[PDB]
This record gives sequence, structure tokens and C-alpha cells, in this order.
Amino acid sequence: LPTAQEVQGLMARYIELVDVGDIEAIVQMYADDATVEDPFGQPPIHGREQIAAFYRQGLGKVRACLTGPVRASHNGCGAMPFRVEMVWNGQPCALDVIDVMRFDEHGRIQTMQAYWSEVNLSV
Amino acid sequence: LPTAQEVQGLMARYIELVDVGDIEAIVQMYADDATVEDPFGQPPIHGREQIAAFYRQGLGGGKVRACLTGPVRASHNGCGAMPFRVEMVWNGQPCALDVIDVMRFDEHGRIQTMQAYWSEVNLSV
Repeated sequence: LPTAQEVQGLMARYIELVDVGDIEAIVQMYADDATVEDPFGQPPIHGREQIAAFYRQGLGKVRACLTGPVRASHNGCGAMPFRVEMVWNGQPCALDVIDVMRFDEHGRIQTMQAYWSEVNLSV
Repeated sequence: LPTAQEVQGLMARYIELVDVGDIEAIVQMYADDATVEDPFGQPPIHGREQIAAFYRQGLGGGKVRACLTGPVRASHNGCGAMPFRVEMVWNGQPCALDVIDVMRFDEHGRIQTMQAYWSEVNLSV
């Protein structure tokens, strides 16, 4: 189970991979039985093909960067604030998000929860 | 059940109450049978009696400040998450801690669960 320092590293790596847009490398970070709730409040996505499809839809000119430190626990979990910059039909947008993640004993993402709503979106 | 906007206001209010150190007002924001996990990974404390004891031990010695360090992220199912920093004293030393709280509210606008993400990696003296 990743240590607190290791959680900080894995969560920051996740943001770096979103920022470059490497869907394959993102999906590799997930465990077989992982779930993604994004935005939190929506039904969970599960299944490796389904998680890949989610990232392909979302990322298929998106940029993302941490906007504060990763907060990590001693039980393989963490939470991080970040901002996503995207273009909607040629229009620059930004979205503030916090992801909460639980990692398994192999260092793979078991659960991803992305908190945000329209109150967090600007143009 | 608070809307997204209402979650933003409640969670911001919470930080205001921590910042001023109003233990009773904090405890009244929680559901009577709420759970707190702080830091997340430690066993849950249950109920306003235990939660009050927790906030009294954390705040009742004064000198705590707390402020949001980014916007509250809110959902449409009465939940939210926020980044903040707490400034504290350790026997005369200034301390600071970066935290993210996640909260779920009940159908009465009270905090049903709170999870506070941080560890010593987030602590600076």
C-alpha cells in the first residue's frame, strides 16, 4: 500500500499524464476493479474499456495543473486540488476540481472521485 | 439537501467557524449522529458529544487560524470538498497544515460525514 510520500508522487504523476494527454498511460494507473465518479454524484464508471472511453472523450488541448499540494493519508489515499484548462468549441474554459483517490496494495488507483460542478467552471 | 451553491456557502461558513474557534457553532453544523475522520485513515469519531470533544481539544487552546486556499468544489448530491490551510502554535512555535475536507450533508443541511485529508507531509513549522 503506497506510503503518504508515494501517494503524493502517484497523484502528481496522474495530473502530469492528464496534462500531456496520454490516455494509455492514465488507464494503466487504474486497477482492474477501479471505479471513476466524475463528477462525484454521477454513477460510477467501471470496466477498463469504459474508463479508457471516459478519458478518450474527456481528453481526445486539455491542460491540467495542481493548484495546491497533494494531501496524503497513511492508508493509501489522498486528495488534491487542480485546475483544468480546456477549449469548448474554440473557447478557453477552466474548471477547478478536487480529486480524491484510493490506491490498492499494488499502487494502482482503486477509486477516483472528482468533486466539481458548474459553480467551479469559468469562461 | 443543500444545492451546489448552498454546499459552497456551508463549507466556507465551516472554515469561518474554525478560524474564530466557535466550538459550539461548529458542532451545531454537524448532524447529531455525524461521523468525523480526521486525519482520514484514523478511526471515525461518532456523534456531537465526541465531535465537540475533538473540536475542543483542537481549538480550545486558542491561536488557530484557518482560511480557504482555493474554491469549494460542490456536487449536486449535497457533497463537497475544499482546500484550506490551518495556522497553529506548538508550545510557542508557529505551525501550518494544508488540509482538504470532504463533506456530505444530510437532507436537513447538516454535515453527516467529514473526512479530513492530510498527514505530516502537509505540516510545516
